[PDB]
Amino acid sequence: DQRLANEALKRGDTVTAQQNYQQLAELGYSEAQVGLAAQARLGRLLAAKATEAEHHEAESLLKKAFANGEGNTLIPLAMLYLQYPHSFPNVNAQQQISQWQAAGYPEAGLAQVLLYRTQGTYDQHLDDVERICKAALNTTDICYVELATVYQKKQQPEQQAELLKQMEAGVSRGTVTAQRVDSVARVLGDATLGTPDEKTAQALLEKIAPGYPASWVSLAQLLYDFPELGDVEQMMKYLDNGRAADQPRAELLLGKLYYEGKWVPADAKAAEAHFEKAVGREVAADYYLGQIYRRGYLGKVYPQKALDHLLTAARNGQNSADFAIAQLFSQGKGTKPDPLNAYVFSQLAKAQDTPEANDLATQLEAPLTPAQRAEGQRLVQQELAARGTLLQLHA
Ligand SMILES: [Cl-]
Repeated sequence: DQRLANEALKRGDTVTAQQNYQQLAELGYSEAQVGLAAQARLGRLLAAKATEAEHHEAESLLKKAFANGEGNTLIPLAMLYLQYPHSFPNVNAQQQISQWQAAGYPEAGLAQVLLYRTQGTYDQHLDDVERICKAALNTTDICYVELATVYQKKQQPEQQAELLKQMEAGVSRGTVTAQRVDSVARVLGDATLGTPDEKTAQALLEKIAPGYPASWVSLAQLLYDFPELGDVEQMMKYLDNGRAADQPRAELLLGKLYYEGKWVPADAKAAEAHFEKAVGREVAADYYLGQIYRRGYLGKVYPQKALDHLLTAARNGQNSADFAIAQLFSQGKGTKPDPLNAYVFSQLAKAQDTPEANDLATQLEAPLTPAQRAEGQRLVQQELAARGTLLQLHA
């Protein structure tokens, strides 16, 4: 039935677009850089708002303002196509972006880079990235992050030192902010990108933390990932600096420490205490509080709390909560099993697109009859709809 399958696809663009935003933000991209900043204002508001009517109203509103020399319309349009392709059968984003590059539009290369990042082909075009970004570097500060990424994957130490000096030189001249430097540093401290320059990442971070406090968290997180160049003494210092600056993520990582007890003696109620303070400021809090209640870590197991907090996180964009809610309903260990919910949530976790999620979704659909599967699939979409359709503060 290509009727619903083509409905499930449009709702899959929706969860995938949210994840792409979160990953671009984590990486350092500003809202301007990801296309979130008359027909111009409107067509842009709509594209990043939405129903398939708004996606199409957005396209046209943008496509027009474009022809009429309205800057800040190309990135917004490219994101629309890249984030909801199943809403645009008429378009082939890559060709569209290839046209704009040929035309000479300044923001084309950036659009082209957002392309490799959204579709997942980055590693195949490190050369094209390098080229696009060397040319836009003095006009698009996010390119410092992309070149540092390239020089990390291409394992090119020399080019990185030149880049870093260009970046420092720009700090001196006032053309580079502390957030860029922080982002570049986190690139240098990414064991995933190849051969990390952790110490350089540290030198960079320490200079900027006093005035860009999110760096205390980056520093703490940098020790966690390279445990061998700082003591619990430091860790706890960077974290204190973080707590003092009012950085909710400081509470988050601190509670994670007492949760895995690999840096300090595993302590159950302390972590809950710490994660609790990030609740409402960091979606992961709800997720880490959900695990504790699922694994019964506080000596005992609390089913309804675990679901409650795990669902909240899943409904707020947490890419791992649905997977967990699946495990909660299947592994027993305190929680009575429920095959249907297990399925529905392992299917929702599939949308996050991970082998782990695939591997779990096939095991949990195995127990269902063809009717239950169609029922559960009915629930999957009902639930995705609700998320799309969607506060209170303490003190
Ligand atoms: Cl990457």
